[PDB]
Amino acid sequence: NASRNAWKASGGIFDIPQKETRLKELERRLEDPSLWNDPEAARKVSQEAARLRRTVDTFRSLESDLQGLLELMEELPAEEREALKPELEEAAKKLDELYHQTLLNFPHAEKNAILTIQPGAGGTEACDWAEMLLRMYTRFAERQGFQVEVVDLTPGPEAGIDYAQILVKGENAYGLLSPEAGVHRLVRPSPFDASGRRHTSFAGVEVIPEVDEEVEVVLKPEELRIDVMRASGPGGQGVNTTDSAVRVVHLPTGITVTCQTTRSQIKNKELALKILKARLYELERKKREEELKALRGEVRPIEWGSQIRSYVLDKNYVKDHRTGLMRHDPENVLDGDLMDLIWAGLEWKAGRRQGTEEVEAE
Amino acid sequence: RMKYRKQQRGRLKGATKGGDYVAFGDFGLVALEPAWITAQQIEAARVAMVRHFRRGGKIFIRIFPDKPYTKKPLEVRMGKGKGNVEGYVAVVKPGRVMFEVAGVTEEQAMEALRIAGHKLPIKTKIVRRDAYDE
Amino acid sequence: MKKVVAVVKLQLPAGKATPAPPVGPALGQHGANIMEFVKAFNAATANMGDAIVPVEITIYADRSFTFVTKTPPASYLIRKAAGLEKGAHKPGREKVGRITWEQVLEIAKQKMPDLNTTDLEAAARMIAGSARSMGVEVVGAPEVKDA
RNA sequence: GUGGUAAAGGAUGUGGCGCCGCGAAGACAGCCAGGAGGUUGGCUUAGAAGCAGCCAUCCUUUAAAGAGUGCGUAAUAGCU
Ligand SMILES: [Mg+2]
Ligand SMILES: [Mg+2]
Ligand SMILES: [Mg+2]
Ligand SMILES: [Mg+2]
Ligand SMILES: [Mg+2]
Ligand SMILES: [Mg+2]
Ligand SMILES: [Mg+2]
Ligand SMILES: [Mg+2]
Ligand SMILES: [Mg+2]
Ligand SMILES: [Mg+2]
Ligand SMILES: [Mg+2]
Ligand SMILES: [Mg+2]
Ligand SMILES: [Mg+2]
Ligand SMILES: [Mg+2]
Ligand SMILES: [Mg+2]
Ligand SMILES: [Mg+2]
Ligand SMILES: [Mg+2]
Ligand SMILES: [Mg+2]
Ligand SMILES: [Mg+2]
Ligand SMILES: [Mg+2]
Ligand SMILES: [Mg+2]
Ligand SMILES: [Mg+2]
Ligand SMILES: [Mg+2]
Ligand SMILES: [Mg+2]
Ligand SMILES: [Mg+2]
Ligand SMILES: [Mg+2]
Ligand SMILES: [Mg+2]
Ligand SMILES: [Mg+2]
Ligand SMILES: [Mg+2]
Ligand SMILES: [Mg+2]
Ligand SMILES: [Mg+2]
Ligand SMILES: [Mg+2]
Ligand SMILES: [Mg+2]
Ligand SMILES: [Mg+2]
Ligand SMILES: [Mg+2]
Ligand SMILES: [Mg+2]
Ligand SMILES: [Mg+2]
Ligand SMILES: [Mg+2]
Ligand SMILES: [Mg+2]
Ligand SMILES: [Mg+2]
Ligand SMILES: [Mg+2]
Ligand SMILES: [Mg+2]
Ligand SMILES: [Mg+2]
Ligand SMILES: [Mg+2]
Ligand SMILES: [Mg+2]
Ligand SMILES: [Mg+2]
Repeated sequence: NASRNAWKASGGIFDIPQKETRLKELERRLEDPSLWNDPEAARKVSQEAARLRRTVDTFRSLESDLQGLLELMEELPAEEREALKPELEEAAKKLDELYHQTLLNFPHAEKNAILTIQPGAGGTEACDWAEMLLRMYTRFAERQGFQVEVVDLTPGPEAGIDYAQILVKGENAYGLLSPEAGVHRLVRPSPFDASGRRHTSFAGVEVIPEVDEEVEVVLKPEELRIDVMRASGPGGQGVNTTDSAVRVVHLPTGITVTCQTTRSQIKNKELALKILKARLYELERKKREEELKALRGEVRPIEWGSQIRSYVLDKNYVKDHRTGLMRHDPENVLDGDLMDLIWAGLEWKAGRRQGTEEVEAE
Repeated sequence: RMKYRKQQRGRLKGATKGGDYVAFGDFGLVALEPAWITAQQIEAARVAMVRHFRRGGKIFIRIFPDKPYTKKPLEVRMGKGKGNVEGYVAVVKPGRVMFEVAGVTEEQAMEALRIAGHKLPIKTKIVRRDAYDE
Repeated sequence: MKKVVAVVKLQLPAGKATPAPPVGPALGQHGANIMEFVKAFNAATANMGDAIVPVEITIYADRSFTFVTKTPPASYLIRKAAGLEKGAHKPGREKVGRITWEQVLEIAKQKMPDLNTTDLEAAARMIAGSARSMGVEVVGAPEVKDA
């Protein structure tokens, strides 16, 4: 375990120098009264000042755990060496605190997620893999200790799955699956090829939380404006001196509907409203899906030029391309061994990527 | 609820049985004037009362709406109103005890029981509990 | 024969601290010669142990301060018993710990070298009373006696 | 200019009856002095010092001063 220890120390270490200097600029800032007489200003001041709580304790606590262990650890099979080992068992649940502080920082990491597998380049073979990944991610959820609700499944032509979708019930289901989007490369002799040669195939994967609605809130009076007016066409003297035309304009969007079918202003206002609803509902509905089209913008590559992590069963080895990391047990990987992988590699990269972007050019 | 259907209006003659005395609670609210009090009106006062003393004592509701409220959809004369538009109401005649509060201080009962009076279509009055019993 | 300027109350660890806020703000926006200032602090906490000492600071006309160290607050003494670092969320329904009206006494004697209260008998209700409105009750036996 | 024709609801309009408490051992008002100590009540909160929100009922100097009325500061002190 000496390996993952120095690793967690390395994570906390680069935090040190950066937040080291970042703290010193901020602290002498919080000294002046002129700084505080700017209320909203010294708010975000005390915010960064706050971040120095999670910064300090990690470095301090972890720094001392490295050294102390190193000493009474090197050599002994019985006495004081096994005395020092379970002192780091509590330090192992303190490694726990560290990891939780690196993952939980997603928009909706904490809530359950929704995974979807959709095959790609590779034909009948490509979809055979889609199902392999289905069981893969499914099987992982069982071990993570999570309930899997399969929302939709659709077997393909020969091999079985043109598409599939799942609901990983639990907590941090999203934060955990989050770094599993993108395509996946799969090399092997094709169980469908009459010659059996090596064939690359590609499946797609995506992931998402869950949310609410907004409909009726809009029909609130003060937002729209209703005009009356004489109708048009037939009515005789009735249509003349009887205004039964109605037009509800939805001021917030300008969108409007007008109606003058019946002879009743009340029955016409009733109708217009009932149609403005449906129109206004579709607009707001699109806007919802239009936000998910900007979540397609978060990542939405093609289908086989691009990859994320290769799985070759020939030479036995998976390879997350995002991290350079490797392995040689695609069998185990295609079963659930993801914690270690996702944890470090995926979280690290994902978080450090967007994080360093945000604090350097975003 | 169950009963049956729609019910005639009937008048609100003198507040004879229209009334009572404070049953439970430290204080209460009495009707000075006859009226039909709607379901909505009731709940309005209730939720008001609670909202005032959050996590508070106990509010009793001595009145209860069981008269069906008929009404016509903007038409003329065939049949009796499909009614029930405001839904239901309670016959409150001068004297009746409508709400009992308990487990709070005067300044709380007074205030809350007053705020409630603002939701009711009627002139009202808040009583201590004298002693007059039976 | 002593020029003062402004009283400023701070709570801190005895013999352990740094500028760090809200201490930074106070003596930071009002100046600090913490060289010789924190030199009288280390001796005033040389043989002295740790706690939540409320040192009643009072800036001087030379922009200094009156660093009169005082006995750590009642909440401090109480959690010296239950081994905590806090107090009950809601003094009433919940009760984190239950102590002795005996222990209160010898820890209350620690409090009288600064407190104004005359006798330790009146200093029994004060410390018990602080423990009252902080989420912890007690037990006693002698009390009044009388006829 | 009520009378000479409106409702919830409001207010130190004015008159009359009634109950309660204070005061010549000095009341109400105004006005001079303190108005305090552990305390900075406990809990949350970036912060939460009688004084955001949550929980609540100590004693001491005294003739007197609330774990607190309202303002106010980022939080104080402040004035009350
Ligand atoms: Mg250590
Ligand atoms: Mg050593
Ligand atoms: Mg052993
Ligand atoms: Mg051990
Ligand atoms: Mg980690
Ligand atoms: Mg379902
Ligand atoms: Mg087909
Ligand atoms: Mg099939
Ligand atoms: Mg074949
Ligand atoms: Mg073939
Ligand atoms: Mg063959
Ligand atoms: Mg509205
Ligand atoms: Mg025409
Ligand atoms: Mg015609
Ligand atoms: Mg015609
Ligand atoms: Mg007409
Ligand atoms: Mg007309
Ligand atoms: Mg027409
Ligand atoms: Mg028509
Ligand atoms: Mg929009
Ligand atoms: Mg392609
Ligand atoms: Mg296995
Ligand atoms: Mg009605
Ligand atoms: Mg007609
Ligand atoms: Mg009672
Ligand atoms: Mg009472
Ligand atoms: Mg009202
Ligand atoms: Mg009313
Ligand atoms: Mg009234
Ligand atoms: Mg009776
Ligand atoms: Mg010295
Ligand atoms: Mg000065
Ligand atoms: Mg007139
Ligand atoms: Mg009136
Ligand atoms: Mg009035
Ligand atoms: Mg008056
Ligand atoms: Mg006197
Ligand atoms: Mg004071
Ligand atoms: Mg304090
Ligand atoms: Mg605090
Ligand atoms: Mg104060
Ligand atoms: Mg404040
Ligand atoms: Mg008692
Ligand atoms: Mg000032
Ligand atoms: Mg502050
Ligand atoms: Mg003050």
